Amino acid sequence: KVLTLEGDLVLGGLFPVHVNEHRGIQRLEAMLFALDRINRDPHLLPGVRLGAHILDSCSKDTHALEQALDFVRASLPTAITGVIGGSYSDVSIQVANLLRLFQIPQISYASTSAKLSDKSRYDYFARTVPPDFFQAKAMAEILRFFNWTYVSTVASEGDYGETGIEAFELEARARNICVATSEKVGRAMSRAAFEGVVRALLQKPSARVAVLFTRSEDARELLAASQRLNASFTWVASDGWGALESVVAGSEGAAEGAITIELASYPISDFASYFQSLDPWNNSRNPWFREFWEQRFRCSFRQRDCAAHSLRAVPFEQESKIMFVVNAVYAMAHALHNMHRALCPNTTRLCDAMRPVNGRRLYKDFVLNVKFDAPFRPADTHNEVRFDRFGDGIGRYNIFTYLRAGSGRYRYQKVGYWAEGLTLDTSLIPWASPSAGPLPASRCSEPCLQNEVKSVQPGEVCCWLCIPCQPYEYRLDEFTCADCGLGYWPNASLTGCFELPQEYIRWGDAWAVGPVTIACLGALATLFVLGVFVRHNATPVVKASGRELCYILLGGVFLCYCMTFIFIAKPSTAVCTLRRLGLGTAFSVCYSALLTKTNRIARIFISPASQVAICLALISGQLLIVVAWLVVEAPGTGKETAPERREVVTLRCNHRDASMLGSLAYNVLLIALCTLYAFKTRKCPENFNEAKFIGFTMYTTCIIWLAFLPIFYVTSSDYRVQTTTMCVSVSLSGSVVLGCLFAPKLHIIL
Amino acid sequence: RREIKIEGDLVLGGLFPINECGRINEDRGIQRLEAMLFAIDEINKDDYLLPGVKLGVHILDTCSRDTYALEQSLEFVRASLTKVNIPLLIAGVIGGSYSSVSIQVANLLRLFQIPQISYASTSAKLSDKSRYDYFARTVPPDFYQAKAMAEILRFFNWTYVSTVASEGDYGETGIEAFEQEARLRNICIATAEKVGRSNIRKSYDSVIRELLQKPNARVVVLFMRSDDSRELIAAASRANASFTWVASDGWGAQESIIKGSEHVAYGAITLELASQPVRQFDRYFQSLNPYNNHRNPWFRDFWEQKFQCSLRRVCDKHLAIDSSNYEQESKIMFVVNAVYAMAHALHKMQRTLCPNTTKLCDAMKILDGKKLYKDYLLKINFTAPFNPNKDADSIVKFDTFGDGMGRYNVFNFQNVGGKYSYLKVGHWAETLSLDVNSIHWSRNSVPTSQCSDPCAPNEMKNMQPGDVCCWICIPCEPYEYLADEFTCMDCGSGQWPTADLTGCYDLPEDYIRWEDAWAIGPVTIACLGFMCTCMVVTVFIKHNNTPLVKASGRELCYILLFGVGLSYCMTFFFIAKPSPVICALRRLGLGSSFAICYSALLTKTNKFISPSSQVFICLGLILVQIVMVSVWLILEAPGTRRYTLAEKRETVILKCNVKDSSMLISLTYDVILVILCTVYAFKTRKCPENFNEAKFIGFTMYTTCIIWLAFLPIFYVTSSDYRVQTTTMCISVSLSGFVVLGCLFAPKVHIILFQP
Ligand SMILES: CC(C)CCC[C@@H](C)[C@H]1CC[C@H]2[C@@H]3CC=C4C[C@@H](O)CC[C@]4(C)[C@H]3CC[C@]12C
Ligand SMILES: CC(C)CCC[C@@H](C)[C@H]1CC[C@H]2[C@@H]3CC=C4C[C@@H](O)CC[C@]4(C)[C@H]3CC[C@]12C
Ligand SMILES: CC(C)CCC[C@@H](C)[C@H]1CC[C@H]2[C@@H]3CC=C4C[C@@H](O)CC[C@]4(C)[C@H]3CC[C@]12C
Ligand SMILES: CC(C)CCC[C@@H](C)[C@H]1CC[C@H]2[C@@H]3CC=C4C[C@@H](O)CC[C@]4(C)[C@H]3CC[C@]12C
Ligand SMILES: CC(C)CCC[C@@H](C)[C@H]1CC[C@H]2[C@@H]3CC=C4C[C@@H](O)CC[C@]4(C)[C@H]3CC[C@]12C
Ligand SMILES: CC(C)CCC[C@@H](C)[C@H]1CC[C@H]2[C@@H]3CC=C4C[C@@H](O)CC[C@]4(C)[C@H]3CC[C@]12C
Ligand SMILES: CC(C)CCC[C@@H](C)[C@H]1CC[C@H]2[C@@H]3CC=C4C[C@@H](O)CC[C@]4(C)[C@H]3CC[C@]12C
Ligand SMILES: N[C@@H](CCC(=O)O)C(=O)O
Ligand SMILES: N[C@@H](CCC(=O)O)C(=O)O
Repeated sequence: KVLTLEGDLVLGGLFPVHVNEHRGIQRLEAMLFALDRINRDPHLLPGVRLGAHILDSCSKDTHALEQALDFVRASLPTAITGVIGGSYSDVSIQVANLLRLFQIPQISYASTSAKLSDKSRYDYFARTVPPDFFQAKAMAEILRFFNWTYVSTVASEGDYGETGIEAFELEARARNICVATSEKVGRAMSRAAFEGVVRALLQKPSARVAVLFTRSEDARELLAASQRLNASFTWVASDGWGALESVVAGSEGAAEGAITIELASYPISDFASYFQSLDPWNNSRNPWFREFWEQRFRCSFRQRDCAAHSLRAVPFEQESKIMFVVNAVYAMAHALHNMHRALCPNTTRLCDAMRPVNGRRLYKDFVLNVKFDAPFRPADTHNEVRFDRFGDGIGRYNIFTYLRAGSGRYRYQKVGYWAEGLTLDTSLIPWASPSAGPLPASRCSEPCLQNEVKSVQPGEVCCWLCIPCQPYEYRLDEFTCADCGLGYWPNASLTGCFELPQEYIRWGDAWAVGPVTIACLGALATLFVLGVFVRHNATPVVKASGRELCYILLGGVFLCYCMTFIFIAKPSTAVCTLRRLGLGTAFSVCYSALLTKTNRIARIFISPASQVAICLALISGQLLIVVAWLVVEAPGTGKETAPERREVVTLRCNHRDASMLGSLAYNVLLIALCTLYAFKTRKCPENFNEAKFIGFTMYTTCIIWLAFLPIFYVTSSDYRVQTTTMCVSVSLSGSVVLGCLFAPKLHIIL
Repeated sequence: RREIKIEGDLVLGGLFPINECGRINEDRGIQRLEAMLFAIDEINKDDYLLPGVKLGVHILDTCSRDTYALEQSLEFVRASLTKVNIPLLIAGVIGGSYSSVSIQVANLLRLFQIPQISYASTSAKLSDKSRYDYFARTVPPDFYQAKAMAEILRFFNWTYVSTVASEGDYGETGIEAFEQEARLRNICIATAEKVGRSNIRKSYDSVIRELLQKPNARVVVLFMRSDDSRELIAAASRANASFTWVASDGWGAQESIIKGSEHVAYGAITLELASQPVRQFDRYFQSLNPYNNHRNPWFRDFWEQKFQCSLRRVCDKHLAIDSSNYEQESKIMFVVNAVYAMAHALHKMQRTLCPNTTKLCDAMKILDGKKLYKDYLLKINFTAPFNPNKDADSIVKFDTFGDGMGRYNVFNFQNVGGKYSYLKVGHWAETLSLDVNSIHWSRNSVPTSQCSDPCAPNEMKNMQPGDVCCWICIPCEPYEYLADEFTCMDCGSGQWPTADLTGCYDLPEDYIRWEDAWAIGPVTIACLGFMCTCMVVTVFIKHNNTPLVKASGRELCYILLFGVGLSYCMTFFFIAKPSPVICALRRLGLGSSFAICYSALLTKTNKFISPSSQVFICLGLILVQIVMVSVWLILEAPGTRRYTLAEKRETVILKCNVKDSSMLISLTYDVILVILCTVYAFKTRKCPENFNEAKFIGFTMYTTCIIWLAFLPIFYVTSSDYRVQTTTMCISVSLSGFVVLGCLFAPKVHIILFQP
């Protein structure tokens, strides 16, 4: 029947008394004891005394509706400020649906279902016990802190398992945890199917940890199947296998080191003394205590055979949830006290403003924002009771790592707690420091030195290959081999793509020390020797070859000699342009110098004033071709001068590389004129030492032509030592002709 | 507590808003209440629908309040407990008219498995079969109406509108649905008011004042319940509002909301569900009197309120409800269909389950909610009870979630002939079918959206002022580009805006272009200068023909001819295209030619081999100085040919763009050496053999100093503005190359003297 306690603000209860002993009677007496203690306790409602209105639920939805209709039929009995209940998920859901319309808030103590966490459907519902999906955050935290990333998730067919697994999957994204595989465990589908499903979980040897959001029987039978298969695993299990020796039973299996999340509790000492003192005579308030006494002790009050039995003999143990009921009733009491201290300040008694329930403001404002201290504390200074914005409580979970080293088997040892912070005692875990790792589940292809990296993720998100590009292909973003500098390995900068301007200019001797020194030595000697004839300027003119030929010869030797030395220079934008201008003019004037002398001999077989005019006209024509070609060619620095797989070694002018073939063509016309001039000479008697030099020059042009072919093939792609040596040979041959031209002067003067 | 307690074998409850709660509704409460009673008696007096059992009712009142509805709804679930005014078992109830009333009752009845169907609760919050599982409807939900309003606004080209709503669950629910529909049709709401049901002075005046303070929006949408529409219309008359209201099914075609304040609701568009009036119900209501209607406790108040008298003191008690002062409510067919829903569903459930007898079998003592509703109500198909049509509209069918179908009408307040009455204007089956016959407020449909008007691409400055979703157009972009809606970016200084205005393309610069206007002027002198070179060549052609020994110009005259020969050629380069090769040669050509010619004259004025070497050395010294500065200037030739004269992008032009002042500075020391050697001559007092030539040199150099001292200021004042001002610079350079030919004519006339 209805339990009524005299008071002012009567409170409601919905415990499942029907007679159930360890779930119905215990919590009813718990809230009665808490209310009795707080009625006489100061600092909370000194004047007004709370009441009680306890109605059984019978663990049925229809019975729950019928009983809870009494809580809304009043003030639609004294106006009830709130009801306490929610032992079963369906009963709590139904009562929350009924009570939301009448603006009567409730606080729950055992409704851990995740379906009630939405405020869109249950706006005026709150609970003290944490819901079943807060364990997911602790799961990811402990998995990440222990370097475990490859997980084999195991679910359940029930709503609890599905909600837990979906919460874990959603929250693991921020924890960088990927699900290797997801499976389902039905309500005992088949004994033989469990072997198949555990094989489906263990198909991957890389993964070693497995989340176990399953009930007690499912976890026990899965562990039995694993022991039958004789597999080794570490299971970060859930409250279903929470510090229970019945689940493991006698099958040890691979349960060693299995992390278990278990709900905490307070060893209330004051309630034990009160509960041990109940008798069916003094405690006449309870209408179901007589039935409980009759059922528990197997006697009838009518036969007068119940006085001998008493609760003083049987030991008393709380069902890990008496703390939650006391917390809920004291949260309601503190909310009422906050009402009194904020709505009736003038009078210490119940003012006229508190006559209405005011449930809408009460629950929204001063129920979700309560921070009362822990009651009946065992001096563990935990407290931290605070309903969140989602109308749900928070609590701590005692981690119970399985161990068997001390008692042989079935020894649950506490390691740490999860209360707004992860705390694991590694020194207590059996996997101590002297071990080959704490059974590392690890990840897939995760450990890489960052020197080689591909990061393509062929399979799972955690899996990513780290294979380097063969030329290292200027890797910048560590994902795709970029092309910032080129297709080969750059200087790589600070681990990224780069473009090294490194190149060889051949300045410090290298393999062309000979030609570098030969060209400079020959140029100085030729210039000094040429000035000997100019000192007199009267002796040579009487033997023909006047100043017109002497000036051309002096200019020609100077231009070609200096053209060899200018080759050793930095190939800037100016150097490439003058590279064509180097041999485009020096080779032109020297060829035209001998052509004019040869033409004069042929024409005599004169015009001394116009003798130089024809020589420069041919030189200007060669310059006209040079200027018309360089504008089209537009010489510039060429970055690409190395093979595909080698680094940047040379920065030779790319435009001049194509112009090199045209440079020979430009010199071909000068060579053709020289050959034509030599033929016009025909007989060369008396003082004709230049004819022998002309024949040597013809061989020199042939030698240059012979050396021109490797320039296109190999002599340009090499270190340019051969290319620089060719300039010295051309200059030396021109100086050899000069040595065979001013050979009379070498001997006549001496 | 006043209620109807008609008993029977099976009881069907009901919830109607009789009280609007001292007052009594005349058209929404009483009219719908009598429809249910009219349908109930027809079911009893029927042979082809549920025979042998009579149906009772348990109709209550709601006072248009959701909280009061819950208290009355608790009477329905009283008989479903059986644990301890005898209660009667109820198979199902009829939902309240208001959406807020239906939501509260549906949530309560869902737990006890009592089916409920409404007749006017058009709300989009319901029809979600996860919370209000036991709730079907005959009317379409509140999301087709949002589309209908959006289509109507788009049809009349109405963009800037204002919306209001009630604090009840019917108000804000449909506003959100209307938001996407407005956004899809490129229209926006000015403001979204949320006015409550508290009073008029506190909130209603403020809502009207906010709309009145901005007369820009002349058309607004009224998505509010009928309860709140009465006081707002009255409040509009006090504030003298002149808006064109667009109402939902709340206002509908009611003729009682606008009573005494009809002068403000002129031309108001109202949306009402289509429903063919039933002729049978007309006879029942028109022959209804308090002397034969003792079944309705609220009828006495309705009679005392509609016909003003007391049962004006005592009335004649002979007048009856006639067509002169009575109109059919639009949502009456829905109420009749709602009653017949259970009547047909229970017939399909009673006879089929117990074919043995057509009575209450033993299996029907305890009713079921899951099987009765889900299977039978969701598939019941039956033709309209009292209607002369047999089309798809006559038959009533529940959808997957339980609904009707979109048949919204478009009414209009269309006063004509001195009588105030609504008149149909269109239909919204699935397409717009409005006909242009509505009599608007003043003389035509009111125009709106004056905050934003269609502008032109010329401005492209669609900036947003402090208000929202109405941009005003202002001209911007003085030959810029607009690549965004509200920004006018400045393009490149050397480019011109494109026709599409999305970019700023490079305009084609104008060079000298050879044959042209006065810019081609120096070309004529350049052509004349070429003739001077030919004349100089002619002088050279006559020079080699036995040159005079006393002239002593074996090679100095040739150098002078060479100097002046390229001087005319240098003019061609300056008037040619600004090529990188030409730009480099322009500075080198002018400096070398001027220095060489000046050096030759100075050397001649001041054996013969040494002066030739000295002339080449000094010219070479200037030449190597030119290339010394060239490497710091010509190195920008790849970067040359760049646009210049960037004065607000006023037709920018391309030129060398490098060594602008450097070229002027280069010519400074080129002529400084020339003038220094000119004054060093001291008239060259020497033998008369070359004194006449020296006098010619002393005259040409003196004129050269004067023109050079005058040409340089001309270069400075003509800087920039190419092809208009650089033409003068080009003309001066061509003139500079022309005058030195005249200076070279002094040796020519001396050679002419030798000729004859
Ligand atoms: C094509 C052009 C640009 C080449 C450079 C200029 C040439 C044509 C000029 C520069 C200096 C000139 C020389 C200067 C002096 C003399 C001495 C005289 O007794 C005969 C002519 C002669 C030998 C000239 C010939 C032409 C010459 C070589
Ligand atoms: C005749 C004396 C006085 C002067 C010598 C003539 C000089 C100035 C002339 C002769 C031929 C000319 C070239 C003919 C063709 C071209 C190609 C054109 O795309 C750029 C200019 C360029 C490269 C000309 C530059 C000037 C040039 C080299
Ligand atoms: C022998 C005497 C008369 C001197 C002749 C000089 C002639 C050949 C030179 C002097 C100036 C020269 C021009 C200077 C600039 C340009 C612009 C270029 O884009 C094409 C070539 C062109 C059009 C040149 C053609 C050749 C040219 C006309
Ligand atoms: C001939 C055409 C193609 C270009 C003419 C450009 C003029 C302005 C320049 C360019 C290169 C110059 C020559 C470069 C070098 C020398 C050698 C020096 O000891 C006397 C002057 C002399 C001979 C210059 C005369 C002027 C010159 C010819
Ligand atoms: C392309 C260029 C470099 C060719 C050479 C141009 C210059 C340097 C040449 C052309 C004509 C030459 C002159 C020709 C004749 C003589 C007379 C002699 O008794 C002394 C040298 C002297 C005075 C020469 C000096 C150098 C000279 C001026
Ligand atoms: C033919 C020889 C004997 C006499 C004439 C030499 C002339 C053509 C040479 C001598 C020095 C040279 C210059 C040296 C350096 C540069 C800077 C570079 O960024 C562009 C080319 C430029 C501006 C060269 C142009 C050609 C140049 C002026
Ligand atoms: C000595 C005379 C007769 C002929 C040579 C004249 C010289 C001064 C001229 C002729 C062609 C000219 C080149 C033509 C084109 C370019 C490319 C440009 O990006 C930089 C300047 C540069 C490299 C010019 C430098 C000066 C240049 C080398
Ligand atoms: N937590 C379970 C039951 C709680 C309990 O048995 O204590 C539920 O969802 O209702
Ligand atoms: N159908 C409107 C009201 C109907 C009426 O007032 O009769 C609503 O959504 O509640």
